[PDB]
Amino acid sequence: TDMLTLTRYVMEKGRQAKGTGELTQLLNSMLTAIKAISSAVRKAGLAHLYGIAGSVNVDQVKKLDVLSNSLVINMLQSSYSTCVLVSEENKDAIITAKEKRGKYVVCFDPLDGSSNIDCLASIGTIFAIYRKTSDEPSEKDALQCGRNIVAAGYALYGSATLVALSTGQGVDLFMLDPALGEFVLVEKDVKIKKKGKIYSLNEGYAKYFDAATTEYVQKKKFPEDGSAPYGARYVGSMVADVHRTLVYGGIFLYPANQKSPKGKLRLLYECNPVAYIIEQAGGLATTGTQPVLDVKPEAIHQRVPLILGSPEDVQEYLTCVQKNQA
Amino acid sequence: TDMLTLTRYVMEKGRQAKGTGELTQLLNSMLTAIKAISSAVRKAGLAHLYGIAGSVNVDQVKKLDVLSNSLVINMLQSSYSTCVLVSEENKDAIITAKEKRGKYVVCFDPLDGSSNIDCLASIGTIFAIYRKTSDEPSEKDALQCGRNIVAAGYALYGSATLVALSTGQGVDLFMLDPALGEFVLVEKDVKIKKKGKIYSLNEGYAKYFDAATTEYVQKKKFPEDGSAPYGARYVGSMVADVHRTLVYGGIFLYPANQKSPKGKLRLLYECNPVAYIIEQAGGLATTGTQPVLDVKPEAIHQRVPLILGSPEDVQEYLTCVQKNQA
Amino acid sequence: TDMLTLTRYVMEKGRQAKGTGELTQLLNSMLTAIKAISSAVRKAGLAHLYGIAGQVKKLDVLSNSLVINMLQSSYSTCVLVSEENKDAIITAKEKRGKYVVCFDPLDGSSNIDCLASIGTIFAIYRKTSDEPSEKDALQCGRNIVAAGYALYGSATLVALSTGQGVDLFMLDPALGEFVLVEKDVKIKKKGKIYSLNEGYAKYFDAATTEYVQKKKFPEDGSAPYGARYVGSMVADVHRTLVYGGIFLYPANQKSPKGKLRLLYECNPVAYIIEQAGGLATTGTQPVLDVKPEAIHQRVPLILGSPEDVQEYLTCVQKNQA
Amino acid sequence: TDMLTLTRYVMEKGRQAKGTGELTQLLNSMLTAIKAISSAVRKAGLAHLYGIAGQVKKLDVLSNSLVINMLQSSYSTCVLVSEENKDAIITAKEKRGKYVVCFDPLDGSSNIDCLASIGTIFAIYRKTSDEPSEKDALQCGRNIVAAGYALYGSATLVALSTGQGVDLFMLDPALGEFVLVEKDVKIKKKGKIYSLNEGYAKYFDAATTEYVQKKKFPEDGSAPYGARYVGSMVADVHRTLVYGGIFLYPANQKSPKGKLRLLYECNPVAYIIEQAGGLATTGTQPVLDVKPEAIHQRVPLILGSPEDVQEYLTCVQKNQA
Ligand SMILES: Nc1ncnc2c1ncn2[C@@H]1O[C@H](COP(=O)(O)O)[C@@H](O)[C@H]1O
Ligand SMILES: Nc1ncnc2c1ncn2[C@@H]1O[C@H](COP(=O)(O)O)[C@@H](O)[C@H]1O
Ligand SMILES: Nc1ncnc2c1ncn2[C@@H]1O[C@H](COP(=O)(O)O)[C@@H](O)[C@H]1O
Ligand SMILES: Nc1ncnc2c1ncn2[C@@H]1O[C@H](COP(=O)(O)O)[C@@H](O)[C@H]1O
Repeated sequence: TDMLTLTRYVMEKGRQAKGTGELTQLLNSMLTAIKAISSAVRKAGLAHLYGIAGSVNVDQVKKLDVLSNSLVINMLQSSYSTCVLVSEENKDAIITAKEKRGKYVVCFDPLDGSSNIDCLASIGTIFAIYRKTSDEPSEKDALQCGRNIVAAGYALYGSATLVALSTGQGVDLFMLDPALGEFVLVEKDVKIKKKGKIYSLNEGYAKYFDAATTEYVQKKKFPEDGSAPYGARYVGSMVADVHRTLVYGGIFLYPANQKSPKGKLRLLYECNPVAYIIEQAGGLATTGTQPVLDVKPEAIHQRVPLILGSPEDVQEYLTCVQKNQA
Repeated sequence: TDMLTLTRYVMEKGRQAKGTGELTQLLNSMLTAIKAISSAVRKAGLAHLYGIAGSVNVDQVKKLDVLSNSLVINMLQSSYSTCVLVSEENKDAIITAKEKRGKYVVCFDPLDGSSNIDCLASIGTIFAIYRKTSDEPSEKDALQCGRNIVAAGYALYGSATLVALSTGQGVDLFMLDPALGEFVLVEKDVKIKKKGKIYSLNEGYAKYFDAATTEYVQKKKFPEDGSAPYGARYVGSMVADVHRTLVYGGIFLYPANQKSPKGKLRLLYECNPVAYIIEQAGGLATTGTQPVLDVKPEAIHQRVPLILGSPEDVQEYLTCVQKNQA
Repeated sequence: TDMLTLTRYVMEKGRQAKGTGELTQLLNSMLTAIKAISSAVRKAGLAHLYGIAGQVKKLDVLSNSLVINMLQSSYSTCVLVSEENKDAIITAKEKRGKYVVCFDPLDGSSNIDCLASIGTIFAIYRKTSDEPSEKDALQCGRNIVAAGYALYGSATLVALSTGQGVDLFMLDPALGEFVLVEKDVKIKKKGKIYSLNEGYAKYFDAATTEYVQKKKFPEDGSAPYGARYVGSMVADVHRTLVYGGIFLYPANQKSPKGKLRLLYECNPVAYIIEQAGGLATTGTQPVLDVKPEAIHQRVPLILGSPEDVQEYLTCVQKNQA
Repeated sequence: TDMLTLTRYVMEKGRQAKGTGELTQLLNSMLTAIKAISSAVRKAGLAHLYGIAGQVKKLDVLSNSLVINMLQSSYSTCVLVSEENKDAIITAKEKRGKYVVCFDPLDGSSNIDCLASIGTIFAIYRKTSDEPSEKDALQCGRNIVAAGYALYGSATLVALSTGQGVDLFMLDPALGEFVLVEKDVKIKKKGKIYSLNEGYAKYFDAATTEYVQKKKFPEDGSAPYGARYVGSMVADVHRTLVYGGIFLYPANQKSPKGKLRLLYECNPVAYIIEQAGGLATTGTQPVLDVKPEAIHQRVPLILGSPEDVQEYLTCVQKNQA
């Protein structure tokens, strides 16, 4: 719009929706936590850890995970908009104190890729928000199909910090201006290319691939249609790879394999949110046998296979799947 | 040391070397340009481009390349330490005005990976410094073998901003604390693992690989020794992939292939600097037929094949090479 | 209370007010302008001005353009008055909302060179009436819906009131958000600091002369008051709020109407100081009861702890004839 | 001149001086402390203090620890005197170098609450002699090798002299480097602003009373001087440098030795103002000629444009008997 900033944009979307402001507050809270995480990821205050004032305290990765988790939980609970939270970092669902209870359920991965931090890989934060439809709040309120998402997004802490957000009317991209302290709208209603020229998976699991994955990858490298082989990219940090898929097209895959027969990536707070973003941008996201968003979750840390991206590429993959299962 | 900051560390290394301060000034200048580039890469002032004060000006990639190039050139020339500069962004060598001429030659890539910027991939800045040994300065002073490097390094603008620097006594790592505006020493005398478990190349050129590359990659995925296959990673941004190789071990490759018979990566300002860092950290860097640092440059934008990393992995690759050439 | 950030706090107050979001958006817009201004004032990007890649007037103009743009693009405004513009700015019809904003985008900027604390001051009115015009900005201060100031001092602070007291927020530049640091601040009943430019002593009226005399030479055995005068209105007004005492820029022979501007300096700070339980007077009338005649009108200003202002007013009334 | 950044500028001056790098490292250490302090003063990380993840005394202590640590770890120092420490701090023998540094790490911090401009002040001496001790910090100001101040105002600025005039640098927080903004600054011969706390009028000596009278009521038909008093020494001293005039904290009946501290407030600013072509006096003696008796000794301070200080001194000499 003319709204420029994420704060004004979200407020205005909430006015158009005729919201009571409960979701707008939840979204403000999440975005504030994301700003705080960006600052920490970029290492503001590092000199103090290394003894600049005479005090040396040097698991850094574990600390940043705890801090990022603590930022998101405290910001969300203090919004007065939540009843249940599921975090990648916590074994059990976290039930909001009765005094601060609202309507919404949030599933999130506060710092995805933090294992990679030591090599300074792009990392990110992923979230999905549901309405508690349902008696007293419990983990069951977080076990809703991805079709029920009200809002979802991710933050990528890369060369710059970016947020992808959808509330159901397409995908909008915002970049953090650190001099201002605000996210700025840079692309409205982003759409993925119908077909790409990049494929993204860990080919070190080639020995463990099903026949479908083997066939598909072989055709990316050795096409049978006279075209140039696809380029390969795999950062190993899910948000970086998914975001590149969104902006450049192509396909990203973490399929089941012999060692991970149900996949690796987590349904509630990795795969559902990114599937929603990708579908909202005109792409496809599949387990290989059904849309990610149609999977009925059985457990809050359930794993699923994930294949997503440009619709023509995901279709070509699904073709290999059907053919090799027949 | 106790030096804590890069500024004090470099000064003190220059006092121990008994330098006149000319190289210390050159290094201060480069690091200042790197700080300025980090700020721009992270998008400080973006809101002003998008019309916050009423003024909208929205090729952004080309601009950031020009700015990064302009930062490095002006900072280096104004140091009074340089006579010749070679930049990735300029066709010809840039000869320093006589009034500002010093002793050193600098080869640099001011913003490597900038093509990827739109997907927020990690990007970096790479440099190598030589002494003009040699009549009037010309591009010939930049055509020295990598064995003649006096200092070299890279900046990685990733989840945080980091500098790897060597002046010939090993590799030291520094992280930018943005709240302070200084680089902080985080690891002194870093050494690469003797053997890793990650291989990093673009397997989309598989159709174009020589027999050696094909054999090596097949053995990473299908080992013949009872071990687990290697993991694959390839960001497609050279500094990100090289830095991960340094900190985690393994191998990174951009070999010659049918479409790029001399390689893709540039000898003077990509491959020489990273080969020097990697060798200073106890690794190996080869063209496949000789050490990168022994290649005698013929032209300032010459390409070379590059294979580098943990010594046992690079040896295993060189074995495939020798065997398949025999 | 739990809300922590100014964005959440303002939003929650709007929800409590049962607002449509129009004022909330306007406040969000102003606060974004203020963050942009703080960054420029602290000199972000200065190295680029000094040729790394090969003016007080410019910063005045930038700050003015920041505020005008953010406010117009809120869709919440119909009329703006700026210190920097001769005439009122009437918002394009497509972007029109119901609020009128009077502001000084960078107060104190003539003294930028000495790095003195400087600030941004604003007051918001609901338009009453009829096609928009200057007259819509000529409401008395009693009609203010919201007002506040940003001080760019050792840290950046905002003081804001929407009619329920004064709240103080500090910018955390690492987060890029204002954090609530004090709720419902109250000025001391009586302070121990007086603040005016005594370099105009030669031109003071008798009441002012008498009052300053009493501060330095008290007759009741109390310690004399300390003196402070930064010469930057927001810094002096803010110090008076937090420490107490009195701030004065009265009329003098050389400035017979006073110096400070009613619409976008005096009314806003008066509103804050009264919301905090202080007094704000021209020496004739409460500031907030002055009926404005012109958009750049000047008035005298005496404000602060109520007991100190009442003393001043006793001196004025006494010397009247 | 071409050097742009303070780090390059200081390094180049050390190369011109044919230094071994010891002083350069010390300056680098101090400037790093100052950047760390500016960031804390602007309240980076405040949201974490207010519970986002679930004190003026603390900032005094942090600033003090920043400076002590950076200076000790330079390997350039043998003795430090801080405003914050009773006793001199003797550097561990392993880290000892030849310089003695007297500093106020956060001057003005008692008034942090009102967000007043505040600063950091330092002076550096070469040790003369013999095992290190307090006595090594009791050199007169004439022996200063380098001195300066950081002002944390609307922007962060450093004023530095190493004996060749005064240079001014501004922090670009986007780059994290100080940028040269003025070389070899010279104070005006005569200014138009006087700066003191006239709340002590009741306790002034006759010379001070007479002088202030002349500023407000000149007898030669000139306009009276304007008054400014921030109450923060670095802000008032810096304004006097850039705009001219006079700054006074003389002895009075209540503070008979004066208030400001010789080693780490008065000597450093005197050194800067004299290097800029101004005067700095106790009213008895130039500050820089005072032979210090004790590390926390107090002295009167009058400084600024030379023509204005000489007028003050004429008033002092005149009223002596
Ligand atoms: N800021 C917003 N942006 C987009 N949709 C919104 C917003 N606020 C509310 N909505 C929609 O309105 C519904 C109810 O809002 P609420 O009353 O805030 O719970 C949400 O569940 C959304 O579907
Ligand atoms: N800051 C430094 N760190 C490491 N080595 C240095 C430094 N300064 C100088 N040297 C070494 O001393 C040589 C001459 O220094 P220069 O007189 O500064 O040209 C360099 O070419 C280096 O080999
Ligand atoms: N964010 C807010 N904080 C405090 N009061 C508000 C807020 N928003 C609205 N109000 C009150 O409700 C009125 C109507 O708001 P609006 O419907 O946005 O024009 C305003 O003029 C205020 O008096
Ligand atoms: N960075 C510098 N800037 C200006 N003068 C300096 C600098 N470094 C050293 N000097 C002068 O040379 C002397 C010796 O320096 P040093 O050898 O480092 O102790 C100092 O006491 C100064 O008078």
